[PDB]
Amino acid sequence: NPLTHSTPKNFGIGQAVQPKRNLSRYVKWPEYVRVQRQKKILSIRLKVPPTIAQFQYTLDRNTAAETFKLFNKYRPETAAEKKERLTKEAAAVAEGKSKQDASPKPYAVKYGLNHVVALIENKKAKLVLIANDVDPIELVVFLPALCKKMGVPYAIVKGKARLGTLVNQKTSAVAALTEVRAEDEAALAKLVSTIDANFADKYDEVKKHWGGGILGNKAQAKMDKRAKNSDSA
Amino acid sequence: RPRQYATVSKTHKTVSRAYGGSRCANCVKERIIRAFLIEEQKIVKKVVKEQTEAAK
Amino acid sequence: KALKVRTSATFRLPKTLKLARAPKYASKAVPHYNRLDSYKVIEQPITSETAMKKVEDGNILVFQVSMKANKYQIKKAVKELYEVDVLKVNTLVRPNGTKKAYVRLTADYDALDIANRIGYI
Amino acid sequence: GRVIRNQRKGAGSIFTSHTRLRQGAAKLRTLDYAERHGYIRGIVKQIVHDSGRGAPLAKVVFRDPYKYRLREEIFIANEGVHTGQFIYAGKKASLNVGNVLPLGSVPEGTIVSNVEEKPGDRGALARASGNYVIIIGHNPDENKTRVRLPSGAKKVISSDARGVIGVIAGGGRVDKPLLKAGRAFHKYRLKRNSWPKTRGVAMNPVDHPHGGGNHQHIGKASTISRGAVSGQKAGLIAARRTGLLRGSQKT
RNA sequence: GAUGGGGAAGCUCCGUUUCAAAGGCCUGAUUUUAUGCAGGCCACCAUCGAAAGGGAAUCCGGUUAAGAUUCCGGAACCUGG
RNA sequence: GCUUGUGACGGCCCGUGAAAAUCCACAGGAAGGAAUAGUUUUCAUGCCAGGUCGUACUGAUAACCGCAGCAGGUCUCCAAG
RNA sequence: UUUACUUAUUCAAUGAAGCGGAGCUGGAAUUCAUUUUCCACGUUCUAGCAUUCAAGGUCCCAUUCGGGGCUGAUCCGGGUU
Repeated sequence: NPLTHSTPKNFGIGQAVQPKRNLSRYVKWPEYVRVQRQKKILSIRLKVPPTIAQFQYTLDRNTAAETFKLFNKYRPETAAEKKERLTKEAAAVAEGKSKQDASPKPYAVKYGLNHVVALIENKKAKLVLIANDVDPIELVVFLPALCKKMGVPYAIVKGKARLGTLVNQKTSAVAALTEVRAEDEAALAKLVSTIDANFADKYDEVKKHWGGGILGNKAQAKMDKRAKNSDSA
Repeated sequence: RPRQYATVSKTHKTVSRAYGGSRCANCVKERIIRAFLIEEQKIVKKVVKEQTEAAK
Repeated sequence: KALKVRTSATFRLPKTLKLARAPKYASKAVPHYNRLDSYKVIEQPITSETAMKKVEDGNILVFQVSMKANKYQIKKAVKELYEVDVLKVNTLVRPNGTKKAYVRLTADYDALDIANRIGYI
Repeated sequence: GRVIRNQRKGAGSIFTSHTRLRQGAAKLRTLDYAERHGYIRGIVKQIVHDSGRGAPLAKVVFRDPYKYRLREEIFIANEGVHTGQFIYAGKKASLNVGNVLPLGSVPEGTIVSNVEEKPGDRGALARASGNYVIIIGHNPDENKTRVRLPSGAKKVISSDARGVIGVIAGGGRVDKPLLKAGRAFHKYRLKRNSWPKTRGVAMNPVDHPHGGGNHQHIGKASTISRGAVSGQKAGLIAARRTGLLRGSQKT
């Protein structure tokens, strides 16, 4: 009790060599870190065209899981099960003599940008899931455009890695259904209606809206000072 | 010679006093004097300036 | 959530797990035999008149050794071949591009009775 | 012809600088954080001669504000600075010779030397012996400072540029005639090899524009244009007038 | 004079700390034990470049046809372990 | 007295007359420690090893360079009455 | 012709350390209810010293030999300036 004293040091300008702090702001990251950080900085200081800014607007958290409970039931068949059906299907050929019609219709989530574009052109789609994270954006900029002109409802949803595991891949960049079991139209119908009010119905407004253009904290604060100073009268 | 200060015992390379083998006898005395007077002057400035602010 | 605390203004390369090599097969499938043997370090003696005078006088053995040898190999080789102890080794590359060794035995051994044991005297 | 002596200087083969005994890069202290809001006290350890220049240099020692370290600075000594002095470097540092203060935070009419002309250069104009700067007038908004250079030039630089108050030591170094060729030999043994100088008129036409002819003469005008090329620019570059300086500066 | 890079059709030129994630030492922990794992410290920075610069330490006597501060006898010192 | 080393000074400079490896010291208090016993290898003594290449000779009115055994050229140390 | 912005491009600095905004305490202001500010908000007789995740306060642990969290040292924005 009495042997311990109280030092407290004075960390100001001239004494008390400074304490260790968090200089995470003051770290010179590798060039690859800076280029990707300034990749999105530069993309929001520029006037992004109006055919884009359809993206950066995504199905919300509440309706993400509900949209993804339906797609997750109809997961495309894995390799292990596919090995099981074929040896069963071949066996059914041996004595059942069925014309490769042993198993019923497959129900799985469709995908593939060359596949889905054909499905959209043939009116064989009723809900399209689209990832917003395509590094080449030109692969999808027409996908919201095809869906409206044909009349298909689409949902630009966050994440390829999450559209990937739905397909048992790493990325899919697209996902859809074209024919569903008789017990899921009740879930599908109202799910389609929700995305209409977000992506389909609002499309003819977003066709004329630009994005980005936002400034940095030090520059947004500057106009705040400039406007309020000039606001005095 | 500088390399030969490795094979020589410790009593040949330093003197007993603080800062022994490095500083002068009178220079060590000088910083002994200087340290005391202004570590006592600081606690004089410390009490003097707290009196001026306390009056106001 | 909150990030990790980084007290430095620098960021360095993290230490990764560096595995070893044992790829699939040997580099040469036969390790080489001993290149510099005890029989290759020492070729032959010098029996010149100057060299022979050294033998009886200074308990020194004069040998013609490999150009690739050093004094550790010469000391070990003399011990193996002749069962004698070397006190010191002196080397000189002769003006004909060959190495000569002055091998001095301990007082336990006499080079006179060893030189004729080899067969030169 | 042949390329001429002022053309051969840019190859930098034998016309480099002699830098074996030059002490270091005599710069100012860095503007990290402890001067822009406060100050930091420093000590002068020794003032030494610099080979190549005629102004002494000071060894100013500061404590590291971020490590248990004693980082030392190489300043150009102000006339009046002495070993053992205390040096204050900051924004609120007093107006005393030896202190390092910004131009925007010193009163008009101040004598300052070793003055940056962009904040953070660690040293710029008024470096030579007996040279200084004076502040003429501040422009507080869009912060600027109006100062006069040793050449007599008025230059506006950022208000937060720095400078040591006072004048460089060693003034009047040139009032003494060298009296001797070999005295100029030692002045330029440690500066550079720009001495001695054969005249260009005492040359051969292959070696110089001015060479040749039965008498030693220029032949054409020695006043040369700006647009002249390397090889033609020997003489009085870009001269507006010439002759003998009659009148004032008329600037 | 490499490197990271930047030019140059190109043989090659610039440039030596430069718009590099650039490197390694002490002590622990287990004594299935290799060093994974406890940790902290370090920010300079390839290398080559002087038998007259800098630099750890050997002296005397004797000895050969021809070698010796190197052999022999004696007497030392230095570095590393 | 000659030659050479060394010391304390003086004159001189708009000339003020290298760099690193390496070696030591100091400040600081991490840790480790004592009683039937601990600690220091900056004290002394005692043990082992010290690799590679060079080393002969001339060094010049004959061994180098000058077509050569050339009145030329070629850096330096010691210096008796 | 003048003029405005920052992310492109151009220039300079540091091991990219204290940038921007706001907030806790106020020397000097008229508040005409309820606060608007320049900004104040650890160092200047003196050639000493300032380093060990910082001592202190506090909450836990499984006591120990000590260990950890917060604060001491305002928060937010990741724009190095």
